[PDB]
Amino acid sequence: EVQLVQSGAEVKKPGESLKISCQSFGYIFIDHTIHWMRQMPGQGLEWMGAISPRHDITKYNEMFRGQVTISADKSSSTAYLQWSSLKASDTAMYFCARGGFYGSTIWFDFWGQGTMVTVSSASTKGPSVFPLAPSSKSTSGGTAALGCLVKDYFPEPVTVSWNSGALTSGVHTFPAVLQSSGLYSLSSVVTVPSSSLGTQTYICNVNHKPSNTKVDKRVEPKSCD
Amino acid sequence: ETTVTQSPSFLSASVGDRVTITCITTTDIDDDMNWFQQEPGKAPKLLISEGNILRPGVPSRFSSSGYGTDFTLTISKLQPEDFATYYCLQSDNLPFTFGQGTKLEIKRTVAAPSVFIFPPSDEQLKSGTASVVCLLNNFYPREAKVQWKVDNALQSGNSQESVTEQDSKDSTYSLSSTLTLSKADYEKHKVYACEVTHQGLSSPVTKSFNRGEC
Ligand SMILES: [Ca+2]
Ligand SMILES: [Ca+2]
Repeated sequence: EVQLVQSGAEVKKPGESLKISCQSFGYIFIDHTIHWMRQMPGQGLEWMGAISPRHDITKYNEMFRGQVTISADKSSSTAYLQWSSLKASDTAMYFCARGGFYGSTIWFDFWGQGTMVTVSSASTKGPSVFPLAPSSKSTSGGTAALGCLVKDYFPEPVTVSWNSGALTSGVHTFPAVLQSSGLYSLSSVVTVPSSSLGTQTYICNVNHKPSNTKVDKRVEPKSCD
Repeated sequence: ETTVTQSPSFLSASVGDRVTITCITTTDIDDDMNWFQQEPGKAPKLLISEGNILRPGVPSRFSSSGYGTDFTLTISKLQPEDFATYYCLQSDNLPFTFGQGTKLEIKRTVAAPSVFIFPPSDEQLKSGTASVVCLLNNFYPREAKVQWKVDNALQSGNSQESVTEQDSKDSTYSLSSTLTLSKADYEKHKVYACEVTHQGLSSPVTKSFNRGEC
């Protein structure tokens, strides 16, 4: 069975070089072409170029020529995509996809799983976790709202669970926002009953693997003058 | 390059509806038009090759049309699995160019947001930064405006927003807005308020608090 297996996620500082790979399983390498697609965060797909291993022919979209190099090792059926100096704007997901030769009829019937590339000034940093306490101005009707502010971390991702997985209904963990620092920041919230607040304990479990930071934070209510 | 203009950028429909996306090339591309579906966190999956060839396994409800410049995908009997993003791709000449995509949202009835404001925690204040947070919970449709106000002064450039994906169960959205100040500016001012406007509210709702009050 045909698989295109890509290399793992990358975090780099601007100006470093990077080479990501795509290994082809279950078909004869020289019989097809490998293509590279960029997909920047929250946007569409872009075709960067392609390599035909049978001929060593390499073709580029002109918007990428001279910023990246597509290559191949025939003996491992691997295609490469390479930058010599990264910019932060190269932050994106990169897919390889299989295609044909000039005049084929089927394109990108197979895709690798993608390689996320993050390019940034920032250095690895664990989050500070702050309570979003329930109160009276977080009391809808019989519905209260509480949560955790996971602030100032790098890179992505962090996970958040409530009551070591015991609490899952009403939970919203939002997309991180990148700060001018930055250093991402996100919040996880849950809606619970006003009455129970009271008698029930709420702790958020925050895991930032890149910095080997785990934190548990209790969210106790608050009293107003 | 052959430019491919896909439309609609976004689209709402109900399970069982019958939607159609269209892509227009700026150069002729005969029948060299392809269609992909992309679920989030996954790679694109091919649905239709050059000349409207349904790929082996693509369900009967998917279909394709066009020749020259104007091309259409058409999904009858929209099932739940089919809510995602769709892209078209011309394979007629280099560089390959994609449509900018179509995003498929479940249509449901209007729901007003539940709004909650959160003053900066005391732990955070002991480090010199204040983060005020405003939660808009479970609303539809997606459009919603947050206006932070500080002692009635409307704020700008002060905040960051983020929105969840559509909930699998209720098909609402939820929004978080964060107003970030230095601890110093925070203490300059008394009343901190979050003003939400949204089609499901006859008029804007405000949640407020007084610094110190709690
Ligand atoms: Ca053709
Ligand atoms: Ca052709």
